[PDB]
This record gives sequence, C-alpha cells and structure tokens, in this order.
Amino acid sequence: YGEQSKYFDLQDLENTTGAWDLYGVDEKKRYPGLQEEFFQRATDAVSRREALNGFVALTGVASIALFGLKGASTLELPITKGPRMEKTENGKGGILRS
Amino acid sequence: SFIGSPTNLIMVSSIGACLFASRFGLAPSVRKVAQPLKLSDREVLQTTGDPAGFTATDVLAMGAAGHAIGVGIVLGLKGIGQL
Amino acid sequence: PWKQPELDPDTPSPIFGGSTGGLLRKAQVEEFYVTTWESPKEQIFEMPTGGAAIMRKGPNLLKLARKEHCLALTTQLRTKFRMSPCFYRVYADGKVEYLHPKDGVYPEKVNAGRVGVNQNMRSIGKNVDPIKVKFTGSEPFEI
Amino acid sequence: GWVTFYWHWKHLTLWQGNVSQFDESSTYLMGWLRDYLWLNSSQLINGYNPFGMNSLSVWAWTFLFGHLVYATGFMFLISWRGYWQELIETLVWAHEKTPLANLVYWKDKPVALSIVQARLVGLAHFSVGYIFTYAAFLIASTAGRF
Amino acid sequence: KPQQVIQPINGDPFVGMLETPVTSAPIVANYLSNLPAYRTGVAPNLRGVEIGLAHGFLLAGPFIKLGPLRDVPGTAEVVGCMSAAGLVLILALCLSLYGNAAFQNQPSMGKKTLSGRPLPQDPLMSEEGWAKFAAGFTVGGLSGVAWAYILTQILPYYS
Amino acid sequence: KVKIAVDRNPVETNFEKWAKPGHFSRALAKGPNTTTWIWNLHADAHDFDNHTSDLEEISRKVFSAHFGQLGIILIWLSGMYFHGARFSNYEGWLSDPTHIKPSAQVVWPIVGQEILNGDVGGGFQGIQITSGFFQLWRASGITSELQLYSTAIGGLVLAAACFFAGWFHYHKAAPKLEWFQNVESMLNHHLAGLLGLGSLAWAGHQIHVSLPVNKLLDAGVDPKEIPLPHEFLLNQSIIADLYPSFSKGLAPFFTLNWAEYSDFLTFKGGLNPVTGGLWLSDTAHHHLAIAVLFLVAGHQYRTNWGIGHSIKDILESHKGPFTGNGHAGLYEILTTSWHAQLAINLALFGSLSIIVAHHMYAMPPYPYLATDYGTQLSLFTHHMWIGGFCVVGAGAHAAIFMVRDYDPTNNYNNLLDRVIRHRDAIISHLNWVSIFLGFHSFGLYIHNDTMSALGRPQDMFSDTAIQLQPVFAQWIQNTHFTAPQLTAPNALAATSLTWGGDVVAVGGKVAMMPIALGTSDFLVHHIHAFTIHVTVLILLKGVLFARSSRLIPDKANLGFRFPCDGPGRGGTCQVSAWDHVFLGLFWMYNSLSIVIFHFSWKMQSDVWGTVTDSGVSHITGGNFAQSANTINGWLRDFLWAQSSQVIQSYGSALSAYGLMFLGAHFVWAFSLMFLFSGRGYWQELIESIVWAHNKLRVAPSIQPRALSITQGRAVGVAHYLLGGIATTWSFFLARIIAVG
Ligand code: CLA
Ligand code: CLA
Ligand code: CLA
Ligand SMILES: CC1=C(/C=C/C(C)=C\C=C/C(C)=C/C=C/C=C(C)/C=C/C=C(C)/C=C/C2=C(C)CCCC2(C)C)C(C)(C)CCC1
Ligand SMILES: CC1=C(C/C=C(\C)CCC[C@H](C)CCC[C@H](C)CCCC(C)C)C(=O)c2ccccc2C1=O
Ligand code: SF4
Repeated sequence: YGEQSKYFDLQDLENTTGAWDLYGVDEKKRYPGLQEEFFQRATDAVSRREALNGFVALTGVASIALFGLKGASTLELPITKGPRMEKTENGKGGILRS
Repeated sequence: SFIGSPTNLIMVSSIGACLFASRFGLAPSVRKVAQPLKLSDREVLQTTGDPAGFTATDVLAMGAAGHAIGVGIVLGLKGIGQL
Repeated sequence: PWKQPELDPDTPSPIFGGSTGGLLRKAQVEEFYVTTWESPKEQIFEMPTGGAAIMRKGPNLLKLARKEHCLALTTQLRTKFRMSPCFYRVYADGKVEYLHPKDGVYPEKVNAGRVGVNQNMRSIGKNVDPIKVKFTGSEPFEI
Repeated sequence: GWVTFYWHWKHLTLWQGNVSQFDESSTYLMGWLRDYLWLNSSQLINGYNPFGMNSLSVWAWTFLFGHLVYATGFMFLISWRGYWQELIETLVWAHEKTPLANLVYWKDKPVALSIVQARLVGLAHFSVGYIFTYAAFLIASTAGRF
Repeated sequence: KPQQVIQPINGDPFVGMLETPVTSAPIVANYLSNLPAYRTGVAPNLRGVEIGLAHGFLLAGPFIKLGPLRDVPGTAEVVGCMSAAGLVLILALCLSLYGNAAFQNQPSMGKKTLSGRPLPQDPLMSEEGWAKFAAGFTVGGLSGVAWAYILTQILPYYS
Repeated sequence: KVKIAVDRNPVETNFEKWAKPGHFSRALAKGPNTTTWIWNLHADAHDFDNHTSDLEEISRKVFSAHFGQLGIILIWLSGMYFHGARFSNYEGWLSDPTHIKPSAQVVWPIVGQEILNGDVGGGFQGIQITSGFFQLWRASGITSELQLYSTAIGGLVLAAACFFAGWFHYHKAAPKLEWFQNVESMLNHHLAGLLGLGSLAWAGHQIHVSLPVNKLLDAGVDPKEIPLPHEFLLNQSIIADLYPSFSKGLAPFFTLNWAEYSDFLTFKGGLNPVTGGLWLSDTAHHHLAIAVLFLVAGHQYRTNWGIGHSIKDILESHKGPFTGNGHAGLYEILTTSWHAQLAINLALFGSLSIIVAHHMYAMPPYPYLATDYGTQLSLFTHHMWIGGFCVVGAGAHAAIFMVRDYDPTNNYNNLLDRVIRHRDAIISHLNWVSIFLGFHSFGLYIHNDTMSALGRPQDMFSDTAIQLQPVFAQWIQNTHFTAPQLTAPNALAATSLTWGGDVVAVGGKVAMMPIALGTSDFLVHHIHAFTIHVTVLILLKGVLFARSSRLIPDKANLGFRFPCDGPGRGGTCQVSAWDHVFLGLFWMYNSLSIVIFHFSWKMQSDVWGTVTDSGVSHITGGNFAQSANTINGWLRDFLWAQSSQVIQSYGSALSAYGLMFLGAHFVWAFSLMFLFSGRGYWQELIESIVWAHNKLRVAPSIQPRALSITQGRAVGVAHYLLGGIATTWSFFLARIIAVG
C-alpha cells in the first residue's frame, strides 16, 4: 500500500476503502487500579440494557408522578397557586358574559 | 514656493534626490523593472540625449513621485509645526 | 471482450490533492467501484467528484463511490480524448464485478452475442388495465 | 376561506348592529380587508401585550403558530428535492467525517423527502397553519367583543 | 521547497479527509487521542463514567443559572440540578436505544489505525459493550450532577 | 503593446435580421412550431454565449449592450430633469423646503385621477415624489427651471450620442478581442480617468458653483436674487466675499499653503443645522481627496511604458503554503470569461449599493433630506433592494461561469480548484453556523413570544428582563463619538449623529438624533446575520455544485439552466444552479424585507419625529425597546400600528398607494400558482383547451404549450418578487407620506 503511486491492493482492503482511525490508541487501564472496581461494581447491576431501560423508566415515571403531586406546590410553581381575582367577565363590546 | 522658502528647499531636494535615484539604477524606472529587490536592467524606447534610460516617461514619473513625496513631507512637517 | 480482464493492484493512480468529495463509509460497509484505463501520455482531466488531476502515462486507477461517477468519467474520457476506459465494482468481501460491457464493444453496438431481456413484443399502450391484474402481484408492464 | 369570511363578517356586522357597514363595505376589496382583517384583529393581537396580558393569549399565539406552520408549508412547497439531497449529502459528510461523533452512526440512511412526500408535507403544513390561524383569528375576534 | 501543508490523508487523494493543520497538529492529535471515547483498550463502562461525569457536570450550569426559579434564592441550585439529572436520564435512555438500534448486527470490517496494527474489535462497537457504556454514562452523569450540587452548597465564590 | 485594434464594418446596418425575430440562435432560426419558441426567443435574446463561440463578437455585443443601457439611463435621467423643469414645484420648494412637500409628477384629469394631484403646497398639485431629486438639485446649485430644461436637453443629446456610439462601435467600427483584453489600460483609464476625472470635476463644480449657492441659500436669501453660478465662476470679487480664500486666487495651491483654504474645504463632523445635510465644504474636500486617491491609484498598472504593475505577476507572486498555487491562473480566467468579471463586478456593485444606502441613512448628504423622511426611507430601501439584486445576480453569473467558462486545464492546484476540492467542508460548516444563528436568533424570538404569552415578562430576553446588551456596537459608537477628541483631533465633531450627544432639527422636525442600541437591536442584527448567512449558503452551494456533485456527477454537461435530471435518485428536482439562484432570490427578499422593516421601525421609533420645547417626541411612542423582542410585538406594533393610513387612504391623495398595495397583494398571491404547481397538469389543461379550439376550427398554427419548468419557476419568482417589492413600497410610502 502506497509504494510509489498505488492506493489499492485487494488483500488489505481495510486500507483501500479509507477506513482509518485518525485518533485511536490501545493503552489499557489508564486510571489507577483501585478506581475501577468502585465504578465497575457500579455498572454491573445496570450493565444489561434491560436493567438500564427499566432503571431510567423507574426513575422516570416515579419522578414524573412525584412532580405535580408533590413536586409542585413546594417550589411554588405558578400552576397550583390559584388566582386572587382575575377574569370573571369577558367581552369589551358588551354582553358581559359570566 | 518663494525662492528661499523651506518648502521650496524641500521640493527641490526631493526632486533632485529622485532624479539622482533614477539616474544610476537605484529606482524602478523605465529601464529597471522591479522585482522585490528591483533588478534585470531592461531597455525600451530611447533616452534621447543623455545616457541610461531617462525617457519622456522616466522624468515624467519621477517628477510626479518627487512632487508627491514633497507634499507628504511639507504638510507632515507643517502639521507637527516644523518649517 | 474476447477475455474478461482482471484489474491489477500494481497500477498507479493520478496525482491529486485532498478532495472532500470522494469515498465514504459506504466504501467500507457496502461495495465501491474501481475504474481502469491505459494512457498514451500525461493529460489533465476532471474527476466527477473532485477537481482536476494530472494522470499518469500508462495504466491508471480511479475509485468511485458510485457507478454513475464511473460512467460520467468514462463518457468524459471518451468524448475528450477518445479514451475508451472501463470500470469495475469491488464488494465488501473482496468480490470483483465487471459491469462495463461484458461483450466489450460497448452498449452502442450489438455484437450478436447478447440476449434480449425485459422486452415486450406488444406496443406501448396495448398493456392491460390494472383491474385485470388486480390482486395478482404482477404489474401490467411486467407481463 | 371565502365562504367563512363572508359568513363571519356578515354575522359580526349583524351582531354589532351595523349592517349598513357590511352592505356598503363588502362591495370593494379594500373595505373587506380594512373592516374584516384589520378591524376585528385589534383584540386578537393584544393577547399578551407587554403592558397587559389577558385571556386572548392562546389565540394570538395560535394565530402566529398558524402563520409559522403556513410558512413551513411554503418551505416545503417552493423548494423541491434535488437541492436538499446534496445538502443532506454534505451533512452526511459532516457527521461521518468528524471527531467525537463518527462513533455514532445512523442505521437508516438520511435521504431527502420524496417529491410526492414533499407535496404531501407541504400541503399538510399549509392546511394545518391555515386552519389554526383562521380558527384563532375567528374565535378571538368574535369573543373579544362578545 | 513548497511546504505543501495541505495534503490528503495517508497520501490518498480519493477519500474524504485531507490532512490539515486542524487535524495534523500534534497537540490536537494528542488531545483527541487521549479523550476517553478514543481509548480503545479501556472498558466502555470506564469510558462512560468519565464522559457522563464531564457532561453531567457541564449540563447543570445552564439549568441553575437560567432556570425559571433562578430568582428564588436557595431553590434554584436544587431545581437546576434535578432537571440536569432528568436530562441525563433522558440522554441515557436515548443512548440505550441507540445501543439497541445500531448493534443488532455484527460489524465485519476493522478500523485500521495508521500504518496498520489494528486490534480485533472495539468493545464500544458491540451491543453489550455499548450497554455498559450507557450504564457508565448514566452513573457518571448522576454522580456529576450530585457533585455540581454539593459544589453549589460549599463555595468560596459565587455558586 | 497596448493599442487600439478595431475592425471596420463587420455587420451591415440593415433590418434583415429585424425581419426574422429568431436569428441569434440556430435552434430558433427554424420557426415557431410551439409556443415555447417565443419564451426561448425572449430568454436567449441576450445570452451571447450560445449565439456564437467567438469571444470577440461576444465582447462587441456586450460593449454595445452597455452603450444601449447607458443611453437608456441617460434618457431616463433627461426625462426626470424635464419633469422637474416642467411639471414640478421646485421654485416653490426652494423658497420653503420645510413646509412644501416635493412633487414632480402631474397626472391627467382623465378618469378620477384628480384626487391623486395632492395639495403639496406652494399653489401646486401633483404626485408627492419620494426620489429626493429636489434635495439633489438644492445640493448641486440649481435655481430656475431653465437650468433643469438645459440639463434635460443635454441629457437627451448625450443619450442620442451614446446610442449612436453603440451603433458605431458595433456595426461601423468594432474593436477586436485584444482591445478588450487590455485589462491594465482598462483599469488605469477607469481609475484615473473615469472615477478620478469625475471626482475632480464634481469637486470643482462644488467649489465654484454649489458652495456659493448653498452659502446664500441657508442665509435666508431668496433664490431669485441669488447670482447665477457663472457670475461666481468668472468674477473673483463675488466669490471673495463669501469665501475670503478666493482673494488669494490659487496662490496657496501651488505654494503649498493649503491651510489657507480652511473656509470652503473644511473638515467638520456632523450636519449643517440650517438645512440638516452635510456641509458642502466637507463634500468639496471629500471629492477632491477622492480625486487625488483615484489619480494616484490610476497609475499603478503597466500598459505601454515599462513602469507599472503586471496583474499576472502580482497574482502569481502571492503564493502561500496552505493554498498551494496562489492565484496562479486567475488572470487567465478573468481575461477570457465575461461571466467571472460579471460576478465580481455585480457582487462589489451590490455590496457598495448596500454601503450607499447605509451611509445615506447615517449621514444625509443633501440639504433638507434628513427632515424629508420619505426621501430617506425610499433611498435606503431602494438602494438596499438594488444591492441585493446585484449580489444575487453576481451569484447567478458566477454559477454560469462555473458551468460554461470553467475548464480544468489551466487550474490544477490553485485557489479555485482547492475551493472546488473542499466545497463539502465549506457547505457543512456554513450549514452549522446557519443552524446555530437560526436557533439563537429566532428561537430567542419565539422564547420571548412564549414568555410574553405565558405571563412571565421577567423571563424574556428584554432590557427589563435578562438582556443581551450589544457591547461591541455600543463600544464602537462610544469610540466614534470620542474619535474627534483624541484620534482625529482636527475634526470639529463626530462623523455622524448616530453616536453623538446632540439633536439637530430643521423646521420643528428631528433631522438626526443619537441612536440607542439594546437587546432588540441585538436580536434583529443577529437575525440579519443568520438570514444573510443562509442566502450566501444557497448561492455558494449553487455555484460550487454547478459543475459536479455526489448526486449528479455529470451536471456540467447538462448546462446551467436545466429543470432536472428526472425523478431518479429519489427525484433531482431544482438541482441546477439556476434553481439555487431562484431560491436565493426569495431568501434575499426575506432578508431585505426584514432589514427595511427594522430600518423603518427603528428610525420612526428612535430617530424620526417632531421636536418640542419639552423634550423630543418621535413618530411612534418609542416602543422599539419594548415591542421588537417578540414576533407578535413586531407584528402588532409595526405592521398593524402602521398601515392604518394605507387602508384609509381612499378618497385622498395617497389612494393610489392603497390600490398599488392591493395589486401587489394580487401579484404576490398569483405567483404561488407558478411556484407550487408543475407542468403536466397545465399541459393537460392546455390539451383540453386545444381540443375546444379544435372543435370549431380556431386551432392556431403554433401549438399551444405549457410553460417550461424553468420558465414556470422564473415566472413564479418574478411575480412573487414584484408583488412583495410593490407591497412594501406602497406600505412604506403611504405610511411615511401620511405621517412624515
Ligand atoms: C418563515 C418561513 C420559513 C422557515 C422558518 C423555514 C425554516 C427552514 N428552512 Mg426554509 N425556506 C422557506 C421558508 C421557511 N423555511 C421558503 C418559502 C423557501 C423557498 C425559497 C425556503 C428555502 C430554504 C433553503 C434554500 C434553505 C432553507 C433552510 C431552512 C432551515 C433553516 C434553519 C435555521 O437556521 O433556522 C433555525 C430553525 C428554525 C427557525 C426552525 C424553527 C425553530 C423553532 C424556534 C423551534 C425551536 C426548537 C423547538 C422547541 C423544538 C420543538 C420540539 C417539538 C418537536 C416537541 C429551516 C428548516 C436551509 C437549511 O436547510 O438549513 C441550512 C436552506 O438551505 N429553506
Ligand atoms: C479615461 C478614459 C475612459 C473613460 C472615462 C471611460 C468611461 C467608461 N467606460 Mg471605458 N474604456 C477605456 C477608457 C475609458 N472609459 C479604455 C482605454 C478601454 C479599453 C481597455 C475601455 C473599455 C471599456 C469597456 C469594454 C466598457 C467600458 C465602459 C465604460 C463606461 C462605464 C459606465 C459607467 O460606469 O458609468 C459612467 C457613465 C457615464 C460617465 C456616462 C457618460 C459617458 C460618456 C459619453 C463617455 C465619455 C468618456 C469617453 C472615454 C470619451 C472619449 C470617447 C470619444 C471617442 C467620444 C464609462 C462611461 C462600458 C461601456 O460600454 O460603456 C461605454 C464597458 O463595458 N470601458
Ligand atoms: C450587470 C448586469 C447584468 C448583466 C449584464 C446580465 C447578463 C446576463 N444574464 Mg444576468 N442577472 C442580473 C444582472 C445582469 N445579467 C441580475 C441582477 C440578476 C438577478 C435577478 C440576474 C439573474 C440571471 C439569471 C438567473 C440568468 C441570467 C442570465 C443572463 C444572460 C441573458 C439575460 C437575458 O437574455 O435576459 C433576457 C431579458 C429578459 C427576460 C427581460 C427581463 C424581464 C424580467 C424577468 C422581469 C422584469 C420586470 C420589471 C423589473 C418590472 C416590470 C413590471 C411589469 C408589470 C412590466 C446574460 C449573460 C441567464 C443566462 O442564461 O445566463 C447566461 C440566466 O439564466 N442572469
Ligand atoms: C540635466 C540636464 C538638463 C536638465 C533637466 C532638468 C533639470 C529637468 C527637470 C525636470 C523636472 C524637475 C520635471 C518635473 C516634473 C514634475 C511633475 C510632472 C510633477 C507633478 C505634477 C502634478 C500635476 C502634481 C500633482 C499633485 C497635486 C496637485 C496634489 C497631490 C500631489 C501631486 C504632487 C501629485 C538640461 C535639459 C537643462 C540640459 C541637459 C542635461
Ligand atoms: C398557470 C401556469 C401555467 C400556464 C400558463 C401559461 C400557458 C402562460 C400564459 C401566458 C399568457 C398567454 C400571457 C398573456 C396574458 C394575457 C393574455 C394578457 C391580457 C392583456 C389584456 C390587455 C387583454 C404553466 O404553464 C406553468 C408551467 C410551469 C409551472 C407553473 C405553471 C403555471 O402555474
Ligand atoms: S417533478 Fe419536475 S423537476 Fe422534479 S424530477 Fe419530476 S420532472 Fe424533474
């Protein structure tokens, strides 16, 4: 490959099509050794996509149900507070409904 | 431009310096084409009298450049309060 | 042609600069196309996906992501220089296919060596209505 | 739109009691515009004015929403597929050939909307924006006065 | 001596990139190759831990600073953090969906680092590897959100 | 080397080619079999590339085409001068510019048009004009209608001379290709000669003619007893009292004592308080300095006398390593392609027209022009749109050069070839910055609209709420305001009152006042940047992908203006660069419409108004800082708060603006047929109509055909642009006339 002008050889077609990792290294365990098993045990219970999709949905539906029922009115969101006295009548051209 | 004024002296010295600069190499005249360092000594038309290449357009351009440099020097010195 | 030619890995390629228009990840995943020709001298041509490239005296090699690029380059070469090149297809597993004439004397000629395919002996407009071929899976023009 | 413009303006002038205004103003189109699309839209656009905001805020927002969806329909309707395919190809080269995002790759190849699909989505945005902006204007104009 | 800085990659004028000083700079190449997403020998969960930590630490900021309750003192710093945690959970769900979608098949062609020497397979390019990567991403995002929360509680400056 | 190569009598002067309308094209020389022959006739009428492949005949054709356009413009200018001479109130306007509205078009009493002859004052009735010709005729010192008559007759004479010159320089004495290829002589003669000679002549006219007339005009002297400019020209005594430096009599010019000319060649910043325009002495020194700068720049290139610069050497010598071959072949392209030079000249002309509009709205160069709000708004909007059109045409003709005159032989590794090489990177980065600007401008607008609608104005992007203060523009304003203090100590005041601290006013109306920039101006300016980036993306993509693309590799062989390559590859509709320009025209329209809406609203809300003793009151209530942050605020407080005079214009002097408004609505709406629809449905409808005409034997010999797809797109964009332009024109003019 690339001897004087050739860019194709058909036995190293991994080089012919242009598949190149411009930024790729194979250095293993760059972080210190005691640091992995704290996080390796963190992931192993949620490593499966079934365990992770459930956990995201578990924290999803519960916290969404927490909002509004308990999440609102503690932050004083302006949806569960109520009016003082606004907008009983309507109609500037007369009729004055409600 | 009264004879004896500093502006007249500046103008005449600029004109004479420009003719000296164009007489013997040393300026991008009609004889000397200009590279970044102005070489190769070509020849076109004729000098009509004195040697080198002082043609009708050589003294016309150098007089124009010498006059135009003089307005920069005189008005520059006038703006800063000199002569 | 008389014998089906196989492209040579050794053949050179024209000098060219870096062009953004070129081979993509479809070259890696799916198939890609390769064009070959033999040159008499060094001439300047325009690639169908890039700019201008000076080609090599002798054999040459172009890789195009699409067959349309290959035939556009072929038509450009044949029109400009009476060049008559040929292109191929290289699959992901390394399989090589020959699409530019298997008979070798171009689709413009006949050569009395190819069989008529997808040809209807009936006139256009003599085809039956879609109701007559409804719920059958066959189109009126496919009959 | 013509039949509902006629109905809404005639009935609005009947309810307001000035049927002579409709009788002498529906003849010429400038009066049609001035006394229907401009006069009745005064209460519509004052839904969320910076000085004061009232219950017509959803109607002005829906009016502008219908304008925006109408304009997106125009986006699909004027331009056609073939300039969009090249732009999507350039975006494909952008995503496939960049650091920290070439690892994420699509499974369905991004292609431009087909011409029949283009007409369908342009008609869909056109009609959705048309309906929403007219419903917003009609309800706001009729309900602001009565 | 023309100094042709702009040249195609690997001397190949046929593919997409051309080697440019934005790409060919030693500082840029060393910084990108040392980023966690390009550490091929490291496990994808350890990739996701650092990636999620960085992204969950950065994503908390705009939610606290420009949130709807930013003018309320003491409560903006908790609302921004739990909204950032919710955003991290949403991104984790979409990451898991991408891992399901893009790795239902098996890749057959390697990456071919420069001048050869390619490893058998990136564990990130696998199904369970990307699932572990998304797990590391959500754990890192939650820990980064909590860290940005406690950094808004103890502080010598601002928040 | 440079000479005058001219071929004498190449084309006979006869009506032989007038007899047969289709003669320039061999395809149209057969006959009109279909109705598309007529549209191809009027379309390929001036396309000289496919008429012949010889560059010399094309150069002669375009030379006489420019001669004909110059004669047409001179005829138009002579007609305007004649209208100001005969049907105008210029004599009344000279004695009272602040109370008499300008008028130079008089309608006939034929059918109800007498209501259009509005009461403009001065005992005169007519159409209230907006071009600002009266301000120009007050700057260039003009007193009576006799002088305007003389100017009109001279313009007609020069127009006839220009038409005769075109006829001569094509049919009688046509220059050769080497005559047109003398680029150095062209540049020297149109830098020193055209621009420099015109600037020096205008400076001399201002010094000897316009300065005394304008000095006597603003002093309260009636124009009837003002001496004619030939008296000022011949007699030094009359010009000496108005300007004492004329008593020296050209002595300081040659003796280098130019400081003595500080009375009528002044360097003053600001406007004349009596009139509201720039000082004529400042304009005189300006045009004199411009003449100097163009006389010195017009002697740069080398033509015949050895000295000078060779443009090929300058281009080939600037080579830098990230560009490979640096400007290596561009001299060969620009000396052989008319379309490349057309693109460059049209782009620079359009941009310079944009600068012209901005720098007239900034510094009004005419007396009683700032207070005349209609003339200023019309000039800004008109030159705005003309600049946009020239830029779009520059993109179009660049794409045409790309398709036709571009060849890969001369360019291998130059800048043009490398721009072709990395075109995908340019388009992708432009798309990224397009999406980025679009989101954090228009999404900011939508978010402000939502927070207004949700009853939370404190969450908006406004000055009262969290703000995006344009610190860079305000710092530039402060620097320019303090520029005369330190960096330009010889300036009397600031170069414009955009950033000043004082308010000038003529006749009780504000001429020009300081402009404050806030969050809304930030939002609109970044909206403008987004819109211009999109339009330049469309034009640049059309230019770059005109030759080849990943979709259609053989787009070069398909021509420039082709409808499609068929429904293949999912449908390659509008893939040609012509359709890219067709979309860029609409994007231009949106850009310039929003720009002039910003101009009108900002100037009516923060600049224009009537000055009072108790502060300054503007035209509006100063609501730009409160209503320009939201789309609904923009709508209600600009398009609905205004245009109340257009709808009620009926029965008044400006009812024709309402008629023009509704006709523009009609044409804008009529265009969407040619935009949404296609051709096959219309062709089938035409077939049915052809059957109807066949039934009772009125079948035309020419077969009726539907318009072409490119033809239909052209009709749609033309009707759309004409309708939108006339809509904004009618609305702007009616609002600025009934109020300002
Ligand atoms: C006002 C009308 C309108 C609008 C809004 C658009 C919008 C668009 N066109 Mg189009 N265009 C239109 C009419 C319009 N078009 C017409 C009539 C034509 C024919 C001449 C064209 C011709 C044309 C061309 C030739 C090009 C475009 C492009 C674009 C894009 C520009 C995106 C950008 O930078 O802005 C930012 C995005 C927006 C303004 C969209 C609205 C965003 C709002 C604020 C929502 C924000 C996020 C929101 C909360 C998400 C909702 C979530 C929900 C799903 C739950 C965008 C998709 C260009 C393109 O592809 O991009 C480079 C392009 O090249 N258009
Ligand atoms: C100093 C000499 C000079 C001057 C003043 C001009 C002036 C002009 N040229 Mg140019 N030109 C020149 C030398 C000159 N040319 C040379 C040497 C060449 C050969 C290299 C050309 C080749 C050339 C081409 C190929 C074209 C022009 C064109 C134009 C016109 C551009 C229109 C414009 O910008 O609006 C300015 C408009 C006006 C000022 C209107 C007044 C026009 C008056 C009547 C022209 C008078 C100038 C003329 C040189 C006088 C001598 C001519 C004499 C035989 C009567 C402009 C009038 C264009 C054109 O066709 O227009 C004619 C064009 O396409 N020029
Ligand atoms: C410096 C000015 C200039 C010059 C010399 C040219 C010259 C040329 N252009 Mg360019 N062009 C320009 C400006 C210019 N154009 C601008 C500003 C635009 C943007 C709108 C374009 C857009 C453009 C396109 C898109 C195309 C050209 C083409 C052409 C060629 C033939 C044009 C022709 O035959 O028209 C024939 C003349 C007409 C059709 C008459 C114009 C009628 C228009 C459509 C309507 C005008 C209405 C009017 C404004 C108001 C009247 C209202 C009505 C009710 C009466 C020729 C090379 C074409 C070509 O093939 O290039 C080689 C081509 O495809 N140009
Ligand atoms: C040696 C000799 C001689 C002598 C000679 C001489 C001494 C000469 C001189 C000459 C000269 C000495 C010339 C000059 C010229 C100049 C010029 C031509 C310049 C200029 C012009 C003008 C017109 C100007 C302008 C301007 C202005 C107005 C402003 C701005 C600036 C300027 C300055 C540019 C004799 C013959 C006796 C004898 C033999 C030898
Ligand atoms: C309407 C339409 C047509 C049909 C339009 C045609 C055939 C052009 C008709 C031009 C007319 C004949 C010009 C003259 C108009 C009037 C006859 C002028 C009347 C003047 C009075 C004084 C009588 C197309 O061909 C078409 C093609 C492609 C895209 C869109 C469309 C499209 O929308
Ligand atoms: S709809 Fe028209 S423009 Fe589009 S591919 Fe078909 S024929 Fe071409």
